[PDB]
Amino acid sequence: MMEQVCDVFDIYAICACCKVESKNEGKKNEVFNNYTFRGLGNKGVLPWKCISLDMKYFRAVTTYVNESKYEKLKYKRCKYLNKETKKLQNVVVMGRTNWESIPKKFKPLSNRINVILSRTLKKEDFDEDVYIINKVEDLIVLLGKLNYYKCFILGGSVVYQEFLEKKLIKKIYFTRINSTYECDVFFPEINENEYQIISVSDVYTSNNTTLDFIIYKKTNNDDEEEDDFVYFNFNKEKEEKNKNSIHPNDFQIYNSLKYKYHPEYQYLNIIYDIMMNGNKQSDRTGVGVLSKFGYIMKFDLSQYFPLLTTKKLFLRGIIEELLWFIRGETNGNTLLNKNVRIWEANGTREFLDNRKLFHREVNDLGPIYGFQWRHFGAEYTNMYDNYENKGVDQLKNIINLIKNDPTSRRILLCAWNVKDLDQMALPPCHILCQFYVFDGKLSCIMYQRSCDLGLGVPFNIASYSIFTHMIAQVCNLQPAQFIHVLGNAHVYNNHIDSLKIQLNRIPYPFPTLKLNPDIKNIEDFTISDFTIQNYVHHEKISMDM
Amino acid sequence: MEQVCDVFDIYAICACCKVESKNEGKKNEVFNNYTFRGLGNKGVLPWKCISLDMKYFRAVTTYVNESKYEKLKYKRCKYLPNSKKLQNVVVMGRTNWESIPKKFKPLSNRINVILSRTLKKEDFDEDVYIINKVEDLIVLLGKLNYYKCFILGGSVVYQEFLEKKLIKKIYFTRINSTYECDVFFPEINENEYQIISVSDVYTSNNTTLDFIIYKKTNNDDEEEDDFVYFNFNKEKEEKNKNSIHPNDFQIYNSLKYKYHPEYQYLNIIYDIMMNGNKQSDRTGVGVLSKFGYIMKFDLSQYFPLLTTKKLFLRGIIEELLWFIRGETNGNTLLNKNVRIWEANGTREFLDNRKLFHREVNDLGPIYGFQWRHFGAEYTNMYDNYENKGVDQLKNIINLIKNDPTSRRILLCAWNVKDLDQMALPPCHILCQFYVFDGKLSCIMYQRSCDLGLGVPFNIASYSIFTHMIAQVCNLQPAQFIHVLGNAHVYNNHIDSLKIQLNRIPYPFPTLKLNPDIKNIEDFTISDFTIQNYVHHEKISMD
Ligand SMILES: NC(=O)C1=CN([C@@H]2O[C@H](COP(=O)(O)OP(=O)(O)OC[C@H]3O[C@@H](n4cnc5c(N)ncnc54)[C@H](OP(=O)(O)O)[C@@H]3O)[C@@H](O)[C@H]2O)C=CC1
Ligand SMILES: NC(=O)C1=CN([C@@H]2O[C@H](COP(=O)(O)OP(=O)(O)OC[C@H]3O[C@@H](n4cnc5c(N)ncnc54)[C@H](OP(=O)(O)O)[C@@H]3O)[C@@H](O)[C@H]2O)C=CC1
Ligand SMILES: COc1ccc(OC)c(CNc2ccc3nc(N)nc(N)c3c2Cl)c1
Ligand SMILES: COc1ccc(OC)c(CNc2ccc3nc(N)nc(N)c3c2Cl)c1
Ligand SMILES: O=c1ccn([C@H]2C[C@H](O)[C@@H](COP(=O)(O)O)O2)c(=O)[nH]1
Ligand SMILES: O=c1ccn([C@H]2C[C@H](O)[C@@H](COP(=O)(O)O)O2)c(=O)[nH]1
Repeated sequence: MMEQVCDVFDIYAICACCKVESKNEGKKNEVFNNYTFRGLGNKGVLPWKCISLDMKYFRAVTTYVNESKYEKLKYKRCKYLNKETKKLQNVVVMGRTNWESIPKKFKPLSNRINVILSRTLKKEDFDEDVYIINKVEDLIVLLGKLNYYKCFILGGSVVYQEFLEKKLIKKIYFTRINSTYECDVFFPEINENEYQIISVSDVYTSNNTTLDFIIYKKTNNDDEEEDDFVYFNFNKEKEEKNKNSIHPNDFQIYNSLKYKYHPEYQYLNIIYDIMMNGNKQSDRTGVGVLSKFGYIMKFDLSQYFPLLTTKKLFLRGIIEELLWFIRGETNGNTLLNKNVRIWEANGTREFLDNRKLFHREVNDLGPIYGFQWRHFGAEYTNMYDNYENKGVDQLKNIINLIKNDPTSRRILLCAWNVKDLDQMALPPCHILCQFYVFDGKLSCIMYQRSCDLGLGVPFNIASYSIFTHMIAQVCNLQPAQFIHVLGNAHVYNNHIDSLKIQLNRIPYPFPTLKLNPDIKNIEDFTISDFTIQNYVHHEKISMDM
Repeated sequence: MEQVCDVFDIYAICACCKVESKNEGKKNEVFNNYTFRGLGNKGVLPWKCISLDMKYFRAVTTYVNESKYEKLKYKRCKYLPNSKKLQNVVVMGRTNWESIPKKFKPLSNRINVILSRTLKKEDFDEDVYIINKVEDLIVLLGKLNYYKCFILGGSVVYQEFLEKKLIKKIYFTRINSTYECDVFFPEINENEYQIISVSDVYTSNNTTLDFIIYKKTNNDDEEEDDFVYFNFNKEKEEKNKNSIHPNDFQIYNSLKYKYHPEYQYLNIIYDIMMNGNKQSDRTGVGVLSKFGYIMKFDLSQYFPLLTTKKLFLRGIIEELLWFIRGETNGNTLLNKNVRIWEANGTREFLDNRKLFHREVNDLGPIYGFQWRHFGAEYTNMYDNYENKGVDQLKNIINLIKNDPTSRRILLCAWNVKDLDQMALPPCHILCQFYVFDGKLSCIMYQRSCDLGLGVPFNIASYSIFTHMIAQVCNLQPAQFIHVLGNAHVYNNHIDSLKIQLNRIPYPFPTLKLNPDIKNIEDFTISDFTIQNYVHHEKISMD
């Protein structure tokens, strides 16, 4: 009915939060909620030294104005005050402490109307072109007399709190710094019943830390080439002809989001597309699946490590497997003895017998990945044989091509050995890896013939990202893009419920990957040379239930 | 100041097909936008029925956006109760009116109007208006409540409405098939009207077609700023890359909507020219390259034979039949005058590959061999490999017929053990097939792609191959998915591609296979026919 202050005057809040230094309740499996990011400052200044990307975003946002949109805002505000009818600027409001924490050479903030809240100080105490007020109410009166686009609360713990309590914030531009720092001041705890995240930005790395930008929003407790657009969609099928019996509320949150730019959405959007338009098919098992054919995902390893955050994932296993491949092993016992059971089910007497591998020893997986990577072509005997210098050593070959013929368009690693397929516990899901080198950067494409979106893919994305880092390092290059190509992409029916829950979880800024820098050979890597940092994630999910 | 067509929104909507050359003039045919002009024949439409165009016709003429009518009203009277429903005015010639079935008459949800000098208002409804001449229309439009005015016209109506510069936009449907006609839509003056949009290509009632738009040449709010914010770190541009001038792509960038499938190919080229990386190559020519692209063609709606330049197919079909037989002898192709593999079989090239003991044109264990004898020991192109190695081609055909849901239906030409013995490693790594509801789809991964010369043929080769497999499996072709690894453009092709990107695609042709061929091994060069292939003139990339 009657407009609210924050809407007429367009008062927004903008901030940057990191992870507080809670000693620990045990870094041993800690819960993560949005409240995880709340570190505002320490000892009167910022907890972190410098994060230029946040500064850049901060300046970009608080200074942008759209001239052509002001006229409409003028009417809004005047009409509200019952009032009939320099370059346009935004207004920034900051508490005294916050103001004093900013280096002289930056004050007053350029191209913005600075406003300062304070009691202890008055106009006489400032030499700068700045407005002083001692009552939040005073700011409202002021906005009514100024010509401005939008009003941002640059904050201060105190300032943020009262503005949220007085419910004067329309939106919260929140920067999530994904690293921990000592802090003495914190951002208020946002009430999800008052505010809900509506947009999540891409993830980036700046000054040794990943970070992203999300937007909280207050919740209710030419024109011709536009008609032509409508025309071209004249054949788009109607509604109630989508493909499956998926309910609306099933993805309430997921669809509430305006901008889903976080990389994890490349994966999540595929899960969604399959659930909405997938094809009903039976499979090698009997569970049945929803499937689509042909997808592609790209991850910028230079800005982050794509370890899904909408659910917990462990990497010790997939790393041991990767190391296991590199060694050219095919002995399933080697993994089991490290308590990794990725290949256990495919090495049992039963499994092997079903594959007509009657004379194969339990856990003797046959000429799979490892063997094909180091000995493609060699006649396979048993997992205990010495295959030294037999078969093509593909791994060695691609690492040499990356080093001495980087522009080669023949740097491929193929595990699909048509001749040995049958002798394998099962044909490889990851067919090949093609490498690309430019300006000292390594990118990698991996084609997957079969993809289990629910359980497999999340691990696959991680595996080949780590492998890219590995190949890149021993080749003296920086990892670039990991492009994942899916062939038969399917979601198992007994997974549909967990994934519905997953698509309604908002992603956290990705973590990072650190390899021991001393390892100069693809072969000398060991489990302790790998370290995942700042992995903020949602609660673990059991797909099968 | 003001121009009538801008105030009253007078548009033209039509559908034209191709007209018989009338057996006169037998040379190598040339095409142009005027190729599509057939309007009608014997008071009726040149064709039996094309429901899709019908659906487009109705949808366009009946569409109305009431929330935008006010602005129009403002503009109209500022120039100059009774309809709970705002509608559009459709002006049609007498003949055209008569030719319309009675059951549909007084075009539902459209303020009907007729041009005639014989029809007397009396014998007509109060609704169905009628006029004495062109100029009289403007008057009725000023005294009415309508959204937009569409000229369903007739050859005469169209002609005049154009000479009198009254048309703003033309919604032209391009019917890609030939019929006999007696009346034809006037030739559009490129200096006055130009295409700004091209739609996706479709197949309706046994013919392909697309929708294009001609434009008269002139010669909420909060998540909006949020969008801008999210671009704060946008490549901080304003610095040209790869030295590619603005106007080099005037026509290409002038288009608003490019939904034609061909743009999937054209856009990749554009992307490589604007952002490709400069690299040297095993040829010393240099290229611009990017890594990882994907294209998708709905084989059920058209055959993706590029139209922005002429492409011949006899060669690539022979190469395909050559693969299916499992041959590795380049002489077979050269004797049919298909020189696709000629350079790869010369003494020099073979010697450069360190294949000093290989006969000229003996390409080694390439595609053919790998498809029917993977794993067999390659000796020479004349040896008998009958039943040696794995016959993958046969296995996937069986997998498609007896285990359609299998996720192991792949044909792989990249045999790591035999790579060095090949005149050269396969560019087309593999093919994966997918089956659902009696439809067949194919994904082909290409490790190296010469966007300028090779990709165009590549797209066609595997599209045809998908058709071939589907048929011998009693399935209908669906999608052909092309995954590009290293995608590059040769520097000496750039100027040619600059010319190409500025050409506007024609609706795609169609591929017809001899229905009698029931086994992959039984196809012959005559079992393939490309129909209705309208294309631009040839271009020599070099
Ligand atoms: N990471 C981020 O994005 C941000 C971090 N910060 C950090 O926060 C810390 C500062 O926060 P904090 O200590 O809470 O200080 P604030 O910046 O909130 O300043 C509090 C002071 O502002 C004044 N004030 C607040 N409300 C009113 C009012 N209604 N009327 C009159 N005066 C008012 C008073 O000044 P007086 O004493 O004169 O009466 C008050 O003591 C710093 O370390 C700074 O670096 C700040 C902004 C953003
Ligand atoms: N493919 C397509 O999109 C279309 C195809 N067609 C086809 O075209 C053929 C009909 O075309 P065509 O012969 O041009 O017929 P039209 O439908 O244009 O009708 C022409 C008649 O309209 C009247 N007329 C024309 N100009 C004027 C004017 N200035 N003032 C008053 N009346 C005027 C005359 O009627 P009068 O005799 O009373 O003076 C005239 O003979 C048919 O076969 C039809 O199927 C028609 C429309 C679209
Ligand atoms: C030019 O402005 C400055 C220069 C240096 C600074 O460090 C002490 C500061 C501190 N303020 C500062 C720094 C970063 C910020 N980042 C965000 N996302 N939001 C803020 N609201 C904000 C603020 Cl207030 C500002
Ligand atoms: C329901 O309306 C109709 C049913 C059948 C018709 O032709 C016999 C017609 C009239 N002819 C007709 C048919 C198709 C058309 N299609 C387009 N893109 N533009 C036209 N201007 C047009 C026209 Cl005039 C209308
Ligand atoms: O790293 C892996 C390993 C396996 N799978 C899945 C794919 C299939 O769901 C199943 C193997 O069945 P086939 O595709 O081979 O039929 O395992 C993955 O998604 N990722
Ligand atoms: O059907 C074909 C055959 C070849 N090529 C191109 C790709 C490369 O430009 C060149 C092969 O050289 P390498 O990439 O292998 O170096 O031939 C195509 O684009 N399409």
